[PDB]
Amino acid sequence: VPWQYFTSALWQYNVALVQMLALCPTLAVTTTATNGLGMGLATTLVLVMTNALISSMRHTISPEVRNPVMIGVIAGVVTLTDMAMNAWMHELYKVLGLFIALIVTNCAVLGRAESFCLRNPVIPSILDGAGMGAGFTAVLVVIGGIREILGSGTLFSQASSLLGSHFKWMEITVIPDFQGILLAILPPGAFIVLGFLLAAKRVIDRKRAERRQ
Amino acid sequence: RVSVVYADPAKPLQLSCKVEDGCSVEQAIQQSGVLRCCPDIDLKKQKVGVFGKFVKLDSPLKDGDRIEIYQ
Amino acid sequence: IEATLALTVMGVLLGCGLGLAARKFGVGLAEKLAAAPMLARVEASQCIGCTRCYRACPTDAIVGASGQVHVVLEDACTGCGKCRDACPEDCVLLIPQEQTLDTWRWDKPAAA
Amino acid sequence: MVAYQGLSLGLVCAVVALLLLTGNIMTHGTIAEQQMQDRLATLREVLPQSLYDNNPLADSFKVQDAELGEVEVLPARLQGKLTAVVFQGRNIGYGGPIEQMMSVDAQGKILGVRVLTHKETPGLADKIEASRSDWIKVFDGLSLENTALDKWKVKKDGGQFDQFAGATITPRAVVKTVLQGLQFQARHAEQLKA
Amino acid sequence: YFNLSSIRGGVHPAAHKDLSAALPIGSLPLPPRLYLPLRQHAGAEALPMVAVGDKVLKGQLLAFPPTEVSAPVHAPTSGRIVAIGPVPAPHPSGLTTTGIVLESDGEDRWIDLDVSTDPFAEDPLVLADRVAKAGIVGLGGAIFPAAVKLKQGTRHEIKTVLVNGSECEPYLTCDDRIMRERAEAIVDGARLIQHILRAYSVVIAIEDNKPEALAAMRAAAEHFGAIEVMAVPALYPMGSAKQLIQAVTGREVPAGGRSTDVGVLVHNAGTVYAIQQALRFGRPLISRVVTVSGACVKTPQNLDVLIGTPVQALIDACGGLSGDPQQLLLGGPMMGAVLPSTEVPVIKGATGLLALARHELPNKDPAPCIRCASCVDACPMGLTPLDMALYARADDYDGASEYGLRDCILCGCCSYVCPSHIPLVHYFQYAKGQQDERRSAARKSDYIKRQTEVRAARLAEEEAAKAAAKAAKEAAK
Amino acid sequence: EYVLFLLGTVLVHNVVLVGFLGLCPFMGVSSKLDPSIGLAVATTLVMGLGGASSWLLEHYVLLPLGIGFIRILAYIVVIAGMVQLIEMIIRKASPSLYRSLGIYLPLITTNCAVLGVPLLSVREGHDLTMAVLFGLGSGLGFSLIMIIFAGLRERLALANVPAAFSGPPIAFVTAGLLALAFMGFGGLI
Amino acid sequence: SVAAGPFAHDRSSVNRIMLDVCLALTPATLFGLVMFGWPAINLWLVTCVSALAIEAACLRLLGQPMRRLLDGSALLTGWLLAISLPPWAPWWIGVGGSLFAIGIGKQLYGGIGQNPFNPAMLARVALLIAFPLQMTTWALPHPLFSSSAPGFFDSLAITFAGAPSLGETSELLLLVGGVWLVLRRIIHWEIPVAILASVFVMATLAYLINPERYAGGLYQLTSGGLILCAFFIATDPVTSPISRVGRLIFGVGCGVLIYVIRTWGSFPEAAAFAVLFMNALTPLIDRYWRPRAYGRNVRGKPLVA
Ligand SMILES: CCCCCCCCCCCCCCCCCCCC(=O)O[C@H](COC(=O)CCCCCCCCCCCCCC)COP(=O)(O)OCCN
Ligand SMILES: CCCCCCCCCCCCCCCCCCCC(=O)O[C@H](COC(=O)CCCCCCCCCCCCCC)COP(=O)(O)OCCN
Ligand SMILES: CCCCCCCCCCCCO[C@@H]1O[C@H](CO)[C@@H](O[C@H]2O[C@H](CO)[C@@H](O)[C@H](O)[C@H]2O)[C@H](O)[C@H]1O
Ligand SMILES: CCCCCCCCCCCCO[C@@H]1O[C@H](CO)[C@@H](O[C@H]2O[C@H](CO)[C@@H](O)[C@H](O)[C@H]2O)[C@H](O)[C@H]1O
Ligand SMILES: CCCCCCCCCCCCO[C@@H]1O[C@H](CO)[C@@H](O[C@H]2O[C@H](CO)[C@@H](O)[C@H](O)[C@H]2O)[C@H](O)[C@H]1O
Ligand SMILES: CCCCCCCCCCCCO[C@@H]1O[C@H](CO)[C@@H](O[C@H]2O[C@H](CO)[C@@H](O)[C@H](O)[C@H]2O)[C@H](O)[C@H]1O
Ligand SMILES: CCCCCCCCCCCCO[C@@H]1O[C@H](CO)[C@@H](O[C@H]2O[C@H](CO)[C@@H](O)[C@H](O)[C@H]2O)[C@H](O)[C@H]1O
Ligand SMILES: CCCCCCCCCCCCO[C@@H]1O[C@H](CO)[C@@H](O[C@H]2O[C@H](CO)[C@@H](O)[C@H](O)[C@H]2O)[C@H](O)[C@H]1O
Ligand SMILES: CCCCCCCCCCCCO[C@@H]1O[C@H](CO)[C@@H](O[C@H]2O[C@H](CO)[C@@H](O)[C@H](O)[C@H]2O)[C@H](O)[C@H]1O
Ligand SMILES: Cc1cc2nc3c(=O)[nH]c(=O)nc-3n(C[C@H](O)[C@H](O)[C@H](O)COP(=O)(O)O)c2cc1C
Ligand SMILES: Cc1cc2nc3c(=O)[nH]c(=O)nc-3n(C[C@H](O)[C@H](O)[C@H](O)CO)c2cc1C
Ligand code: SF4
Ligand code: SF4
Ligand code: SF4
Ligand code: SF4
Ligand code: FES
Repeated sequence: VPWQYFTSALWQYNVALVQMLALCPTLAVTTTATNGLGMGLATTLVLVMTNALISSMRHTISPEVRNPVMIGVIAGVVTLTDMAMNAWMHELYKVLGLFIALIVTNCAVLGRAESFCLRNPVIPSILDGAGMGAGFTAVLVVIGGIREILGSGTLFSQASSLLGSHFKWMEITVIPDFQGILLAILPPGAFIVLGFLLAAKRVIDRKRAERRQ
Repeated sequence: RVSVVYADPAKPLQLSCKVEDGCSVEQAIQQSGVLRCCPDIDLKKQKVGVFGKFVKLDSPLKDGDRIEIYQ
Repeated sequence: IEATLALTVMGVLLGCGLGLAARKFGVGLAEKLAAAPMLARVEASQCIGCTRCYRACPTDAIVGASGQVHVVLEDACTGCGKCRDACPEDCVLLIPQEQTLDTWRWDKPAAA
Repeated sequence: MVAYQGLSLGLVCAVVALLLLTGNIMTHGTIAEQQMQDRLATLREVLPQSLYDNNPLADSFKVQDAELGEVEVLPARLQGKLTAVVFQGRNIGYGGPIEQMMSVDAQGKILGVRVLTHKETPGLADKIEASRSDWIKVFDGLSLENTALDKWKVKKDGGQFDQFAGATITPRAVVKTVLQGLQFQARHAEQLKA
Repeated sequence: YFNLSSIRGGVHPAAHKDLSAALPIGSLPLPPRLYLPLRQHAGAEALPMVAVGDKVLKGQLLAFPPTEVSAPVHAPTSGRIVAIGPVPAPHPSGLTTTGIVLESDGEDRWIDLDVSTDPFAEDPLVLADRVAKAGIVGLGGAIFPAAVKLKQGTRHEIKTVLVNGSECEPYLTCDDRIMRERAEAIVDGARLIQHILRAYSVVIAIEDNKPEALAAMRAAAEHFGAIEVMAVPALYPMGSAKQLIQAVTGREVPAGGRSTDVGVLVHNAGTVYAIQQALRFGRPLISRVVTVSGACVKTPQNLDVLIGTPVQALIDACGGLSGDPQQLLLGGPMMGAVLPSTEVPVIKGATGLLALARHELPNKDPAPCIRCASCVDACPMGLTPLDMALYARADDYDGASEYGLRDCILCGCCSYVCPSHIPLVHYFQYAKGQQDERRSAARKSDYIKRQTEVRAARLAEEEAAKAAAKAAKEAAK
Repeated sequence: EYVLFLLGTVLVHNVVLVGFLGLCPFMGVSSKLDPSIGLAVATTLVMGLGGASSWLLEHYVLLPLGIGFIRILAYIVVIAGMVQLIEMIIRKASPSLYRSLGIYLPLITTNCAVLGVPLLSVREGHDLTMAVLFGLGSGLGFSLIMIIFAGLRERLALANVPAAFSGPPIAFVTAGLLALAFMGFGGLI
Repeated sequence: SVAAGPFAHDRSSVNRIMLDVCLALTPATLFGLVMFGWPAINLWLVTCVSALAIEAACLRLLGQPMRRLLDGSALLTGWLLAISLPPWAPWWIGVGGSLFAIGIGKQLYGGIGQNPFNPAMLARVALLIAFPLQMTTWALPHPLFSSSAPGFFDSLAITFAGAPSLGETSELLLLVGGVWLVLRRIIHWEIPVAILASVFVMATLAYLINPERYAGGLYQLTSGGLILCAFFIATDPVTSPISRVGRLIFGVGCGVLIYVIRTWGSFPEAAAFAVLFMNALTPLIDRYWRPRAYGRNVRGKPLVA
């Protein structure tokens, strides 16, 4: 079934939890959960588009010039994405900054472009790209929620200004009247949260294996 | 430079001793000292071979051989 | 637009460089690129001296020949099994290595 | 074949380059108008429409001094007479450089100071923003004649401007650049003072 | 000379030497049966010459050496042989070994020894072979045959013969009493060794906690010229060869090299006395001097013990076990082996029979290493024992060998000064045992491959030769 | 002076701990010390070379033609056309030199920082020499932090880390404490 | 199973070492608690008890024996953290500091002997970064029974809830305790000698170069806890080199970083950052500066004679 690639792409192989890839935007833009949601959505869209293009052009690639071709067919596409978000999603564009343009070297994306889409049809490539984009989005949302709850108290914030006013129902405040721990927003607060998340993932993997046995 | 093996099932003995070139079984066994360690060894009734082929008492042997005494 | 000229010049020259240099011969998969003993046994009555044990033994383990000589092995056995099937009476009685003083070592401490 | 292992790379490169000019001809105008209305919305924050009659973003100056270097002073002329000048200031804070704007009149009175960009510590020094605190509106009636150069400091250094709890810098940077901008307006008269 | 000291490490344990070095050297009544193990040395194991039921005399050669690096085993008393079989061994394992059982008749008749005439006249090879046919084994713990050591000494040039009289272990006082009572024989043996190995002087060295031994050695050796008596300080790793060489001469023995490269030879005082007895009188090595000590012994003493005497008779001679023996070692407390029982015999390498009670034994509860670097400050070879312990505990023996496991002498200075009480020497012995097992397996595989290659080559050559011979025969038919 | 700028790029403005550039390969290779040394020297040389080629391409081709928005493509294409070239040459070349530099080829060519450094260099308008020194400063900073982290992880490999934390979680926590230690250098240069 | 030697010991123990370090610390701690008053006493007790309880919880979670609590390794971390804190600090600062040290800095790495960083200085750095307002409001001395210090319940309201020749006599007791620690062979003199010598040399040459800018470094030379950091903090055995040249490199670099971050940095609390940087730099110094063996040269080849 094509749908099992999508289901395998969330948890059994995750880009930031299993294969240890795309850690730059994982630890860089995660101070707010809406920022992680927007970056994950943009990464998912770019991954789906470039996976479709690479799998469409799969029987045209020279073997020893294989890198600067696909990098090229990544790069302009990402530039088009940048030239979307500088025109209509400019509020999200100022928040991410460099890393929305820095998707052409998001390893997970190039690792997916080289390993998967060079030998499989268009539909499995699109499904696997969407699945690993969704897994990256879920990881970013979880880490952003943990860090922003620790650092300011509130869950998903400035959703109207960033992701549109229609998402205003996502604003929820937990721990009211809280100044917040300033270290969690800072760069040392991201590595520790990712390490604890990896340890928790290993713990529930062992517990699920023990439940199945 | 030869070796000597006594093939007793109770205690298999192996020694390595140096000989003059052109030696026979008799002088190699006498110089080797197998007789004094096992006084129950008879050189004329019990059987002597080299590498598994039956050998007479006065025959020459070359380098690397293994005199084996047994039943 | 003349941007096409510069872009294909950069492209064809880098590609041509790869093509000429080819004459001189994932991220995860490149990282890995970067980073019981047995002993035979012959008894005292079961072997009648058929010498097939010595006949099929590449190691010089069994010593002796001819008949009713009670051929016996040495420490040069490996348990390869060439002498089991060779002998018709099936006296080769391969057993493992028994613990003695010279094969005694020290044990690891349990836990800290 | 080296030949095509090359050409190939070539056409890819170019197809990606022609795809990148049509996108500009749709989007460049739609980006530029957003940038200039962002500048206009920043301009309306410090000054109202009553003080100026001509368009402020049409006769921008370029004045060279000895400390700031080049400035981008925008005038506010009612009928051929200078009434206010709006310009920008750079200063290093704690987390990096800070861009803030001042809108000082023809007589030296500050009509408003607003911070465009800064890098500081959340929850600790965001009070420079006018959407959270009133502190940045302390510069609304002062000038260079009713405040000599002893009170243009924070209260930690012996001035009259309050400092946030847990910090003397970011107010030091803001008050220092406000003082330096007033001194800059005092230095080149007539064209920026009148 | 002019002793450099330094040592770059060392500890000062409680000597406990005052409680046994008061009484003179006692004697033993003849026990009924002796167990002589056939391997009391290093190298290969000697083969028996006598059979069951034979009558032997005191000094008969019971077993003979099969190769060069071995030593014959002599009969300690006259009697009848009853077994050539399994005997208990002085090992912590408790396993048995090949050995003779001698039933002592009690008459104690000496054999017609081959005495010498004018031993300061002959060439050194005859004296070395006379030492070889005596069973001299180097009574210092290393149990290396003194004939092989002297023969290797005669090849090079020796500028100093070193007498290792600095008995450094706690609770042991055998060397003190033989240097007090047999000083003239030790000096004569040192002069005999100086005649064997053409050298300059003997530099007989005693620790400073033996003033009576120093006075007796100085009084015995004052008319002889080149003989020198030296007072080394009181350190635990001072009696070691590589450490006393550095303490006296000032130079270091190169790693993986013998002491003869520095032009020096090291001999224990009991070994020098045995060499003197063997050369002057022809008597083989049949008895030695051991120390019975500990708080669990009624009268601690130094006794002249025939080789193969059971431990229980040695304990029963020294009053008896006055209490419950928590540990019963064979040697000093820093190199002792837990004896399994009291039917264990006394080998030539047995130095003491300490019976340590509860209050002399430290209580230990291991803890993780706090990296206090007290092991580096006490290791005599300047190694890093903590890194050896982390690499050996993680089964990375090849990694541990780089940090100094090749140079470890198992001296025990590590676990003596360890705040978190860690069995460091146990880790080193375990790693060395695993490395020795791997080396033995590799050597067996290489030998067995050479053997099968040689057998296949000769079988193919014989078959081809006989095929060509039978082909030539039928052509002429 | 150039020395203070170099020290500020190495310590005050490190490319990993305060810059968040290059963490994937840096989290993957740093289990062992020798591939970390080889990776460090390869990325230092090629980031200096990439900064030089990026500055030349921007100030000699891109800016005089007036087109700028096609930077995040030309840069990486030239960098790709650099990197593989050298490494594929060093596949044959001296066979001894493909024991320390060439084995580490495809990690470095993306690495996010060989493109992160020229864009930040373009943002502040450096000259040729200033951009080259910026590239070698970022390379030295990445090299130093990778050697330090590789030594720390090799020490932690033989330790008694719990089984739910041994491996990459203890590496992430150790890197967080390392960045917490490196925060003292803020405001120095 | 058989027992292995050696069968002797010098009666050393880890518990004796940490209790002797606390005994050396106690003269300065008493004069600190007397001169700041009851809130310092409450903060010290809260920090020490919280560190001990979190050590007990982390030992219960990991399955380690509870006797590992009795060596004093957690009480020493709590003691050094509590004397490194601002005196009239709230209780959650001390509890969060003990939780960040015992826990993340020590017990998450396995326990005692396995951590790569100094726990107390990690906690102090994390408290300074996370809570900058509470950790930079330094109170003034208010001596016990001096009719101007607050009472018992007022000091309770100061520490819990939210109600709003002195310096030289404290460093002398720390100097006496550190000297006594050297004389008992518990710490090695290389790290304090190198730290003080390098700081004094750099400060005095900066004074002789620039007398109107850098003259404020000689008079207030031991400011920021240089004596305490030199003697009790940088001499941590687990996170320091085991050699002599390594300890000299550690001390010289620690003093260099202390002076650089103190003078030209943005932090006056430079000691913890310097110590943390050189605990990071420690394993390379350990691996590249091993002591010479017996009969071998520095390169590791056998000697020739
Ligand atoms: C206002 C409140 C402020 C709170 C934050 C304060 C600042 C941070 C303080 C963190 C303090 C952590 C203290 C404990 C650290 C761990 C101590 C060792 C525990 C341990 O190793 O147990 C092992 C791991 O546990 C497991 O297997 C399960 C691990 C599950 C981890 C789940 C993490 C979820 C995400 C957390 C993010 C927030 C924390 C990081 C900021 C399992 O033991 P074993 O299996 O070896 O032995 C089995 C029996 N023999
Ligand atoms: C502040 C401005 C005004 C002052 C201007 C000067 C500023 C400070 C200058 C400091 C200079 C540091 C270097 C001095 C030379 C070395 C002195 C130490 C000598 C030494 O190695 O002795 C150790 C003990 O000393 C120790 O324990 C010494 C440790 C370091 C102490 C530093 C201060 C020296 C005074 C010490 C006494 C203080 C008393 C206070 C009432 C070892 O001896 P060991 O017995 O451990 O050897 C057993 C080893 N196998
Ligand atoms: C590993 C050892 C590191 C050795 C480091 C050697 C370089 C450090 C010493 C020389 C420091 C020069 O740094 C000098 O000092 C001040 C601190 O007052 C720095 O910093 C100051 O100004 C800058 C910008 O205005 C801002 O960061 C801030 O306002 C302030 O901290 C300046 O950039 C420089 O003028
Ligand atoms: C909380 C209980 C323990 C408190 C007492 C600690 C005793 C041991 C001292 C260790 C070092 C403390 O660190 C030392 O303390 C003094 C006195 O507060 C600090 O000094 C601080 O307060 C004093 C008095 O307001 C001022 O000089 C200044 O505000 C600040 O420097 C210094 O930064 C440092 O030199
Ligand atoms: C071993 C016991 C547990 C120790 C650890 C827990 C400490 C608990 C501290 C609780 C603090 C509550 O906070 C503090 O309470 C005290 C009394 O306790 C109040 O004190 C008030 O009541 C007390 C009597 O109860 C009066 O004597 C006092 O004059 C008045 O101020 C303070 O105004 C308040 O600030
Ligand atoms: C491991 C050791 C941990 C030590 C932890 C001790 C924590 C003590 C603080 C408890 C939290 C706040 O506890 C308390 O709350 C109450 C109201 O809720 C307020 O206090 C109020 O009630 C207390 C009774 O408890 C009265 O004595 C006091 O006069 C009044 O002000 C203060 O805010 C604070 O004193
Ligand atoms: C540092 C790394 C480890 C972190 C571990 C967790 C640290 C311990 C918990 C930190 C709690 C943070 O929450 C902390 O709550 C206290 C409660 O008095 C708030 O304190 C607030 O209330 C009090 C009393 O009403 C006021 O006097 C005070 O001015 C105000 O700040 C702090 O501003 C906030 O920072
Ligand atoms: C390991 C060895 C020890 C290294 C320790 C480092 C100590 C500090 C380094 C030297 C720093 C001194 O800092 C230096 O002070 C001098 C004072 O002459 C200043 O010099 C300034 O004033 C002097 C007059 O006083 C002028 O002549 C000069 O042209 C001007 O630059 C420098 O601008 C500043 O760089
Ligand atoms: C081994 C360690 C080596 C340490 C480094 C040695 C090299 C140091 C050279 C830098 C010398 C200091 O050079 C200069 O000194 C002046 C005093 O005149 C200090 O003064 C500075 O402070 C402020 C910030 O507080 C700056 O905004 C300002 O530009 C300047 O006045 C700065 O620190 C530095 O700009
Ligand atoms: C750890 C260690 C401890 C030693 N202890 C002693 C000792 O107590 N007494 C002694 O005479 N030699 C001691 N030695 C030295 C050897 O045991 C022996 O004297 C030397 O190597 C050869 O001397 P021999 O030929 O007399 O056996 C020790 C050596 C080592 C390595
Ligand atoms: C001399 C000495 C100094 C110590 N200094 C510290 C210190 O500064 N911080 C700390 O948390 N523990 C310190 N300890 C305690 C011990 O080193 C700590 O438990 C290690 O971190 C063990 O993980 C010290 C112990 C000794 C013996
Ligand atoms: S082949 Fe078998 S039966 Fe025949 S002699 Fe050999 S062992 Fe005995
Ligand atoms: S098992 Fe193989 S090696 Fe062993 S004795 Fe038999 S034939 Fe020889
Ligand atoms: S046992 Fe080895 S490492 Fe330990 S002190 Fe003795 S020689 Fe040094
Ligand atoms: S003596 Fe023990 S605690 Fe100290 S360094 Fe050696 S092994 Fe570690
Ligand atoms: S290096 Fe940034 S995503 Fe891999």
